[PDB]
Amino acid sequence: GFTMKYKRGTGLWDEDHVNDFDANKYLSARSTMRWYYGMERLQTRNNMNARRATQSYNNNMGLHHSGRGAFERELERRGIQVDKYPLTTTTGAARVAEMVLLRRQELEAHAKKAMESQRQARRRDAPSEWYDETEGPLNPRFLASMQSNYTQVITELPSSPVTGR
Amino acid sequence: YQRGSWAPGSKHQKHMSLNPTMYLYRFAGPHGPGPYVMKYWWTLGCFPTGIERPFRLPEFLASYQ
Amino acid sequence: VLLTGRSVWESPIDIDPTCGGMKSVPAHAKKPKRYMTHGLAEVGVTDI
Amino acid sequence: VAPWVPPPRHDVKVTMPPPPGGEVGGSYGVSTGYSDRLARTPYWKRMALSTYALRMKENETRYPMSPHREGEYDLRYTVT
Amino acid sequence: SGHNVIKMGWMKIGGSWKYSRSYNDARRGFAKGQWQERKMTPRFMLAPRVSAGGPRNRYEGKASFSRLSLSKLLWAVDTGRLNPNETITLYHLRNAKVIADREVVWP
Amino acid sequence: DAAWYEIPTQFHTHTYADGTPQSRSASLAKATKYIHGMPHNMGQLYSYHRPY
Amino acid sequence: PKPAPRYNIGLRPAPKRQNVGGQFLATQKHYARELWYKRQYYSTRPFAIQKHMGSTPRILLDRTLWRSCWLTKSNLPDVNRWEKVVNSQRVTEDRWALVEEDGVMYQVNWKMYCERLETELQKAQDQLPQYSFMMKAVP
Amino acid sequence: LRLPKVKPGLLKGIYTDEKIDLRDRERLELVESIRHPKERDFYQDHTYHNQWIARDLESHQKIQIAGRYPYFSPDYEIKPWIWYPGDTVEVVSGEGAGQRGAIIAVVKYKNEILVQNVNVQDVVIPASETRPEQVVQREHPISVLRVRHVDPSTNQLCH
Amino acid sequence: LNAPIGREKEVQPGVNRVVHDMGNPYRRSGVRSQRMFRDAEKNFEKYIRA
Amino acid sequence: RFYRPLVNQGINLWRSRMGRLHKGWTTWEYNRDVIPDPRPFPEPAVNNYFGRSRIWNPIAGKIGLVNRKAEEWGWPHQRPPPTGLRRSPEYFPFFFSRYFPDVEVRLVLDSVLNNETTRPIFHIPQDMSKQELVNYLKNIYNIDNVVRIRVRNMRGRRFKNEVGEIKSLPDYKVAVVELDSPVSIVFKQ
Amino acid sequence: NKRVQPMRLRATNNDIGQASSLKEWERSSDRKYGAALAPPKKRDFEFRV
Amino acid sequence: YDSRSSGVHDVAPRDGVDFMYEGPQQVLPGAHPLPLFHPDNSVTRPPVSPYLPSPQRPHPYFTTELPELPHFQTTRPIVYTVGTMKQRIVAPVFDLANNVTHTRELDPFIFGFYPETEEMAKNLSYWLVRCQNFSSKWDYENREIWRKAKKNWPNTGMGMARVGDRKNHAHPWGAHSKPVKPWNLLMPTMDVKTWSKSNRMLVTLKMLQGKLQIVERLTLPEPTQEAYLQLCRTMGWDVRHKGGGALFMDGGSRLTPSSEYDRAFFFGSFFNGRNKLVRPTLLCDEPYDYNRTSSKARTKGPKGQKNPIPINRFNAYDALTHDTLIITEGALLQLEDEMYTHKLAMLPPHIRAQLPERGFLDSEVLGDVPPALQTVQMEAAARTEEAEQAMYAPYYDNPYHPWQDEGEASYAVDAVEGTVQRYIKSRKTSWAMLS
RNA sequence: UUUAAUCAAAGUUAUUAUUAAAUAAUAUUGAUUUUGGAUGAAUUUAAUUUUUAAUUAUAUUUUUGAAUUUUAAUUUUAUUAUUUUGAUUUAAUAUUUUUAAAAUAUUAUAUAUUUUAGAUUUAAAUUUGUUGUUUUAUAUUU
RNA sequence: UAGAUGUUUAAUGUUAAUUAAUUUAUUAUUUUAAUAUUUAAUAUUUGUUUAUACAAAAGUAACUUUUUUUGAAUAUAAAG
Repeated sequence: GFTMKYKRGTGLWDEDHVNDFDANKYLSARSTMRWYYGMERLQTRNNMNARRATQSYNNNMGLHHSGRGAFERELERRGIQVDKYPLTTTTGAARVAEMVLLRRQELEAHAKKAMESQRQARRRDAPSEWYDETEGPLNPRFLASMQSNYTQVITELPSSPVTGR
Repeated sequence: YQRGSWAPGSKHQKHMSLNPTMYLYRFAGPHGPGPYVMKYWWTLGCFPTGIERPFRLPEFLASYQ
Repeated sequence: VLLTGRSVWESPIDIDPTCGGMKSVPAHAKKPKRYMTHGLAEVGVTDI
Repeated sequence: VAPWVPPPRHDVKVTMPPPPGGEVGGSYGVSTGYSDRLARTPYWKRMALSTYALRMKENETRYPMSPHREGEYDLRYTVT
Repeated sequence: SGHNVIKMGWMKIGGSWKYSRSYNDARRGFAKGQWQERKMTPRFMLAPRVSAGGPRNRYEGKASFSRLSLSKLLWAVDTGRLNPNETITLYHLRNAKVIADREVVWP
Repeated sequence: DAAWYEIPTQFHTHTYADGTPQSRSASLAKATKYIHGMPHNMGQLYSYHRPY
Repeated sequence: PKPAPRYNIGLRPAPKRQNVGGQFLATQKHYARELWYKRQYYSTRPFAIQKHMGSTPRILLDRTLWRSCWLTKSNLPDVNRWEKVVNSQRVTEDRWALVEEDGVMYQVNWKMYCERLETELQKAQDQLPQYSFMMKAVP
Repeated sequence: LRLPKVKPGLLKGIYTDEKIDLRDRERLELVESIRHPKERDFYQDHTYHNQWIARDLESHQKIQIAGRYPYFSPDYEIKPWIWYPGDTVEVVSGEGAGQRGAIIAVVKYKNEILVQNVNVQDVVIPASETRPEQVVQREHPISVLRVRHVDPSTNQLCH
Repeated sequence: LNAPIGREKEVQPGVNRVVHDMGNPYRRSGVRSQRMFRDAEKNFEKYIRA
Repeated sequence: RFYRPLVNQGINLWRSRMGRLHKGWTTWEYNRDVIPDPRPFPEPAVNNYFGRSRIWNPIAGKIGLVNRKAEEWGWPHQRPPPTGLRRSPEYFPFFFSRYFPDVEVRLVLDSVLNNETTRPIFHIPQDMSKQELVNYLKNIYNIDNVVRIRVRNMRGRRFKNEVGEIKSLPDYKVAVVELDSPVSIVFKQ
Repeated sequence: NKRVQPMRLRATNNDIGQASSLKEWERSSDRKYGAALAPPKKRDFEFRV
Repeated sequence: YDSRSSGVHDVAPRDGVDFMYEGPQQVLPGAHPLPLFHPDNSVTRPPVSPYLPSPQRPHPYFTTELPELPHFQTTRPIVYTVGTMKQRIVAPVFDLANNVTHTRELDPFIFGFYPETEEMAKNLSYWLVRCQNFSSKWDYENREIWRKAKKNWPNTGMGMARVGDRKNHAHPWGAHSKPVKPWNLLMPTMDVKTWSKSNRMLVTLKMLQGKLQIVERLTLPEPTQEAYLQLCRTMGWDVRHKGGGALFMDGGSRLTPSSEYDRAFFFGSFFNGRNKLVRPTLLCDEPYDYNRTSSKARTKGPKGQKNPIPINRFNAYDALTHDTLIITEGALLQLEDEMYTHKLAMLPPHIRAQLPERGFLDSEVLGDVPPALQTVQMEAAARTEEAEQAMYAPYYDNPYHPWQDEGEASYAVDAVEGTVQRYIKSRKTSWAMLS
């Protein structure tokens, strides 16, 4: 009946507008793949039947499988374009995805060079007031990460509090 | 009619209208085959009602095998 | 096989896993092909 | 059993499928027409055996009327 | 986790049912509806009904507008939802979320 | 994924270790007589309902 | 959004069909106890066997049930062992017993602790001048 | 799993030195005579209902017969067969975890193995009036699910 | 019976004990569900080794 | 939408008039459309009895032919044999019968042991008549001193295996062939 | 639900609106905004049955 | 109660594990003057944070630019709201080599929304019921038992009970008259108000505890599972099944945001432990239900919203069953973008009227600002849409220039037909609507 | 040999299993062996009706005597469904069960706590001139 | 002793984030279907003596090797 067919294949990802009422608050790592291969399946398994339908249906109504008939077969021969708005196609939008992927790979390349500048500019060896713990102690399992910034050993705090010098 | 339970090995009286029995001479009770239904199991071969089936296996794995 | 300790490869008994079921199965029976099947068979996930 | 299932009623066209029965003399009950010979015939073939002048002459429409039953509505496009 | 035995109050499960007669009637959905009052005839049987349609019969075509306060409008042009430069119509109100769309019914 | 068996392992085999289907079903019924009956290796059965 | 009907929060098992409860409260299935080990109302709780009622188990030992019944051939492979989980590793140490001492309790091998009793008792009785003899099924 | 498990007659409590079951076959003349001569039991030779109908087994009966002969399932063997006579294999788990011994024979349809000196038991040989009761030690078929191969170089686990 | 990924010797000690595998619940299912999970014990080793 | 029937009579409560009876069984609720099972449950069409009164089912099956199709000629693949050949003594299944008979004439060793008997006894299949047997002794064993052949169509012997599953030995026939000469068997003694 | 009030006797415009104003109805162009209360569309003059 | 007065503890110590009490000078394992069910120190659940959470410093992070590493700003400017923390939240982002490259502000709207329990409950209460197999909750009914229809005995003359057609719950074959079928249950509804608001107060609690950590990239250099488990040892993600594990919101790098994961990581992200991987958004779709009135009586599945939240979103059950939250900087940008138009409409008017001054409302469409850094997919769709901005030129139905002629129309009412028609230079351009 | 007679039963049993139920949208001339057998009518189930086809609203309106709401995007995906992971996940889990353990108060009659006495409606429902109606329960476990 | 003026269950309980002593608060008087009593030291059973005709339907708990005819095929015991 009415079930909103105009929303099924209209999600951003492939997991929305689909009743997965059979969920489980802990899906094992084997049972998460299957949930992805599942939600990934009933979008192709869904339409790959609605394509087989409408192509096998035109073959029986006497048209081109795509939906073209006699007239819109001639126009393409005359050189006239037949459809009003030719929407960007597979080779079109799977080519734009090679733009915003290629400048970012070049923007993220040069960002290596701009990060090294503003990181080898302000490159102290004694940390500033952030090295205080007059309020709250420090996380020694984190100091192992700031250590690669300076040379002076931040990874050694005395058992007494650190005034932050 | 039907004073006890509905199983064939029940305890009180019954009737053949409500709970029509098959006439089973002697079958095994709920606690196992007593020494009366085994006098057949070693002579007749199977329990005398005919309905039960003679699983003579673990004796065959006792003697022959 | 226990007494001597010999080897045996093919089962000595012709089991019928149908128990007289194939008397009702046409000799041309063979399962169809199902596309886009569900399960992690086509992807052998030895990692998890 | 049936040796030689009979063919459809009026498959005279080469591209469009035959009209439903009754219209051409048969049993009412379907609003479509399906020529298995037409479908199994591929596209490059179905377009081969015709010309543009002819394709526009069997795609021909009579929508408010029937092309076979004179004075009768198109029982392909009726409710039943 | 209790039983609202009428005329007796909340009662424990497993409690006393001796005094829950009319409660076993309400649960069964069975409605006597004070029908033992045969003697006193209610306004129902004696109320002349005007208007073979009804007192407020909203027949098709009846021009029953949905009320929009004017003070709700002047509050949304200084809040900033409505631009007083432009001819304010029904499209903005719906889009400025001034009024919901459940309010708007013909006319 | 054609790997999934297109003839079920539950179906009684062709019984033809030669390498070809032996009469398909036709002949399992002839050899199921050999199953519902008694096999050839069969030695002394133990039960008290015995053939002779 | 009317708040969610979390009756049995999780993760206590489901109720059993009271005279009270919403149309949404999912009770337990008819003819199915809610406390699995309470078959017989006075059934004592099992020792180290908790049926993983719930989602797929994170770590599943061999002595814990999961859509199954108990089976000494599969739920307990070697009774001389005792499987644990140390650092998320299903390790199987030795089984012991809390035998007695001068006033301390020190663990000794649970296979060795039972080799004595199987013998020290069997060697206790056989040197008792009797002849115990039960004849079963007197007609 | 909580308290020790010893011989079933010692802490259980009813300790007999010789149990006798009278429902056996050997003791038939002992019971068939103990009961009175006035206790007549009919259907000694013929049963009442028709017994040549085919019938199933008790619920508990199958449960015992399915565990004994599991290979009657379709394709009980191990999908590739990698265990062969003469292989160099070590056990892994269960009884005697870690012994090394070469296969001598394989029972393929059962997913098990006969391996030298591992899981050896005494195959008693009951005999008729000619030979006395003979006992023979003999290692036993062990499942291939609990053995792995001795790699001729690394001598470790190796599929 | 737990300690961070480096302090793995300092647990409550035990007796003769050998880590069998990780209790991946699918070890119970048929061998084709144990042909998966084959290397998941190998891979997990060097994750807790420093 | 369907709108459920309604059963709360009160202020209106006048089903006596327009109210058509809706006590008519509630088809809408059971709408799960998969047939229930017939209350007198038809047994499986397999014959369970196995004793000496095992009758033969006359009703002609369906898959029976569809397997005897593929066993005289590959049915779904190979084309049907022309009927002139199909209904001929050269139709292979009949061809392999006039030149490759397949019978089993099992003489009971018990009959002619150390004794001397002029009437041996044969466990011949049930299809073989009296004449068909004499022509089988005279042509294959060259025994050509038969006088009269009797027939005792005996049903095969039942038994139950160790588990207790009913089995049977294929039916046979007992043909007391009256020989002309006393024949015995010299059991080595 | 102590929250809600009694459903009124006669319909109100918010009830006639909220009924067909849910998300699930957002595309039901006809019958939206109380089309069943307006006078009908002037039907075609070449209309026939 | 207080039965079992003896026989609990054997009156003896254990061998080498029992210690008597020395005195009040030494400290026992576990003792703490607060009721803690999951007792944790900074060794078992070590928070990955500069400082250690405290009542003094409002959050275990920098509240001021440390000048020994560059400072990044958020993508969208930050305005403080009701539940915001009202203080800067500068969080050092990390590198896959377990370093601290740069420091970055965090939007107080998302990461500084001070938590409340009466709302994170609605997040959990929703999950514990949504994350639930309904179809398993199927029991038989009275009318599915297949028994005789007649009273199984005449109710009077028999010495039995007054019962007919015994197929009821009292019997070991009957079933409940009103049993629990799947479609009777409830999938609760959950709008965008109380989903976002709940979720944003969970990524704040994950900060206030110190279990928050922004990461540059989450790509594995190769799609194996070794590179995953090795990535956690160096970066320090205890992900063993028992020890507390990480939660991986994934959105790609800073310059290359991507709503979908990285096939390298996605394939290596599968490991049987306390690891999760969620979509890089906190908002969710608007709840609808079509079978709201049992209209489709062939349906299976609970009453209520027929648009449930997919399991791989960020919820409140795996927000706490996985202790460490691991956000990528690509995920950050998307959170600040989708929540942007949300925090602005949630401001008072007098304050919403100052945003166009403070550079909050620089519309990438009116050209008043170059286009902001957008997700790889959502920019791809902006290059497509910009590309075809020309094909609608010759038609009067153009969507970018709609109603080109609303200045020359000359509306004319006629009283023979019910028509108000408009003419564009004496030529009728209205369209009689077809039926 | 004397027992004056009486008085008690508490708290454990082997050896074998993977089946049910709901869920999944990819089959289909009837489940239980070889038709007719004359070469022929055995083996026929068809007809414009809520039908193995199963319907997103609260308004109006027929006697207000109960009835009840319209394409959602036109071959687009609410579709009648199982598989080389014990198919998947959830929910449920059992007999053949065959097992089995001990000397305190009294001794001329009123009912357990041992100082010896004292103390007694079996419950539930039913009965609102019957609280005291005239039914129900052997006990055990589910 | 003890909150209070007396009828809407208490629970992270081996964290359904656990792994060797949980010693899990848990049971509906009756309508259920299984067992166990009590009637029960019981009622009823209890096998030393009578007079022989054939079909069919009826069963087939059932076996057969042993003489069916000079008919080819078929079938020769048994309840209600």
